[PDB]
Amino acid sequence: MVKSFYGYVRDAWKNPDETYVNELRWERLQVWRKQGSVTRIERPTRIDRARSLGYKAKQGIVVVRVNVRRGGLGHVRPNRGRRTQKMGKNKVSGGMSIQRIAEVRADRRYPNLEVLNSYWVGEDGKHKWFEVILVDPHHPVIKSDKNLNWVCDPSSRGRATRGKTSAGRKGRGMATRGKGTEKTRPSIRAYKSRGK
Amino acid sequence: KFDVPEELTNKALEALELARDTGKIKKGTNEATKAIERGNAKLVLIAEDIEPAEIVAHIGPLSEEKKAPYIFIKNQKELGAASGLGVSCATVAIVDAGKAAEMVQDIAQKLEALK
Amino acid sequence: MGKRLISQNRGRGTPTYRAPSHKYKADLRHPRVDENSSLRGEVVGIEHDPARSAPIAKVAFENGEELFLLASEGIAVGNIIECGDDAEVKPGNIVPIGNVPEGFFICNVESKPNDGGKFVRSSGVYATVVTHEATRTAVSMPSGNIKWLNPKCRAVVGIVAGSGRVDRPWLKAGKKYHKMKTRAAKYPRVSAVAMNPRDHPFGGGAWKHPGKPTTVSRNAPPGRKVGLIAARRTGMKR
RNA sequence: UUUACUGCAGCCUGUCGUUGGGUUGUGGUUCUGGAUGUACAGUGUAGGUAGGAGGCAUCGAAGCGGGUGCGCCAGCAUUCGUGGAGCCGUCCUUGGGACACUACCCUUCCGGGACUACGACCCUAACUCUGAGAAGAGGACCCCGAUAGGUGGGCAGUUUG
RNA sequence: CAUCUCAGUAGGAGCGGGAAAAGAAAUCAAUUGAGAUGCCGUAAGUAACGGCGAGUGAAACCGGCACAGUUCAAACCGAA
Ligand SMILES: [Mg+2]
Ligand SMILES: [Mg+2]
Ligand SMILES: [Mg+2]
Ligand SMILES: [Mg+2]
Ligand SMILES: [Mg+2]
Ligand SMILES: [Mg+2]
Ligand SMILES: [Mg+2]
Ligand SMILES: [Mg+2]
Repeated sequence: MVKSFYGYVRDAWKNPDETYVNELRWERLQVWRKQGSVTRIERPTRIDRARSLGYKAKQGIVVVRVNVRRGGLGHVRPNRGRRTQKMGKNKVSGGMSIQRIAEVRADRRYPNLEVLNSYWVGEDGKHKWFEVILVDPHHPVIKSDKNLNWVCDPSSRGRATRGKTSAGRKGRGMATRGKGTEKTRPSIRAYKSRGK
Repeated sequence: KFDVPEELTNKALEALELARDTGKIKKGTNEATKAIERGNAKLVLIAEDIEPAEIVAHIGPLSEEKKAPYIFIKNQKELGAASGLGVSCATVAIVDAGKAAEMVQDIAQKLEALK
Repeated sequence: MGKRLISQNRGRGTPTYRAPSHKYKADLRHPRVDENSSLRGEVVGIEHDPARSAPIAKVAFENGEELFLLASEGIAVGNIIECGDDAEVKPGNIVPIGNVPEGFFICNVESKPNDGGKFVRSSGVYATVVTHEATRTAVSMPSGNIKWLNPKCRAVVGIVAGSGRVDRPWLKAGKKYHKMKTRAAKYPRVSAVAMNPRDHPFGGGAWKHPGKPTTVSRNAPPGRKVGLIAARRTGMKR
């Protein structure tokens, strides 16, 4: 079958535990642990996924590995008097996924760019790693572009901290239509947050 | 396997130059991969500096299953320079000898010896 | 919530329970020596350390840097020290415990190699080497227990100076008051049965008695492990 | 305040992940050498069972060995031989099962090799501590995320007609 | 009074414009149909939940306001 090499990379990352990618994981995890919270990397770790999510090789497009802990929302026991249903907090995991946390940290680190998408790249017993694709709206190469000039608009500022990314809309309960989405569209706030 | 001697690699680069000026070469990972899949490659040249390594990982087993002679090259810069390009090229492929056919077959025999 | 206890207040680290660090002369640790090195040095002065109530020695080494050292008894101004692997056994030198003979006294022993010394450091204490097996050596700690240490551990030979510090009774609240000003401890301490039931598990009542047994299990939550923590026995020997 | 009712932190322990490479004892999983299948024996070893029997055989079939799969040191296999016939059974050892080659597909035999889960031991390369660093010390344990059970006036909400 | 209710309310952190959010079916229907989204009316205090107690509580069909559809990834060419 006449197939592109993106297909082969996709297949290789389809089942990481049963290919050559496991050894590469073993080497890469050490170097990744030595690094910081947010790091700029020249090339994406998985080319096919990045191209699928809207990555091109031009100026003004940046890619970054973020580092986020595992587990639920670490929550404090209430100091004062609750009612025995609000008193417990150890089993109460959060309401925000880990991709959203990763993208928000990346946005906080880069004040001039704007988040586009992200994807899963690895994980171990203490950490998870994602890569976030960032686009610069004030670069002339982006402005001339016809498939990316929508980001040079006054409604795309802070695009990641208002739940407009793909993971944000997954977490808002708006990944589908029909039954079950009675109280999740066009927004959570519109229904007094009884959805989600 | 055994890494090919330096004279073999220089012979491969010279044949690459000759087929460039005279024949036809697909250069670029995507075009060379599709050429191997269809099956027309006289010889496959692959660099060994790729990070991430997934770019050229599939080439080896695919070529060996398709019965295609693949060689390894030390760096991207010289492979890119050979193809007639100011930028590095990860993998090229001699689709058509043009005039360097004899280098094609004798490099194939040399690779059989090394394997 | 009946008020937290004194132990939890020490946990927070309020200024009343923090050591007055600026009074102390210096931290005591062994000289740092690379592999297969042996540096020497002769004492320059004998000095008083307010953090332990015992003397310390100032030693100037051949490289140039001077260090305060835990002073073993008999150390005198002028004597040279030969810390290193090739040192001989004498009162004052620092040598591995693997090649220390049985019966010799040591002090300032380390836990793992190149710690600087953690055991046997108060006044007049000392430890002994008992046995030398191939992989370990057993030293009898001043508490009275046997500890199995690595043969490549460093410890100065002798006993710590200042022996007999507690043969002189206080006989006043004033003298013990003066000692406590250079420590983190609080002085004086109220007794639990004289407090209120908010303050302590034992407080309250029309007369001063504990009310509940003083021995507490090892699994009691913080804020309750007060008294005889997980005692195996009580009383004097009849 | 407590051995009032209901809960929640803290702590103790099992399981899953992080988490790798060997030493062997475990059990099947899985695989070979023989239908191993045999008491009323046998000329025969129920070549499971079974067209209740018909092809093999100096053009290879027998009684015997320490005994060759194995068992009743009998004897179907032709194996290392040994004599140089065990033929089917409509002479059924007239059967627990009565038996003949292109069938053993299957009592079984079980280097049990093989991935697996357990208990113990060893190793270093993950990981942890110390050091400016070389390096040293531990080590797949601990810490950590999740889940299950306990203890728990440490703390919370209430009731006490 | 403990599940429930008060209520996702009061309060907090982040982002942000003249509006914002949503938006072109892996949809809703029922036998056979409709054809992006938002807002208003109705369905309806109905279905559903609940010491089945007190209470909480929709959507689709249907009528209106206003109407608008498209762009990438890949297969083919390989710097055009
Ligand atoms: Mg940060
Ligand atoms: Mg908008
Ligand atoms: Mg109390
Ligand atoms: Mg109470
Ligand atoms: Mg109340
Ligand atoms: Mg602002
Ligand atoms: Mg949208
Ligand atoms: Mg409600």
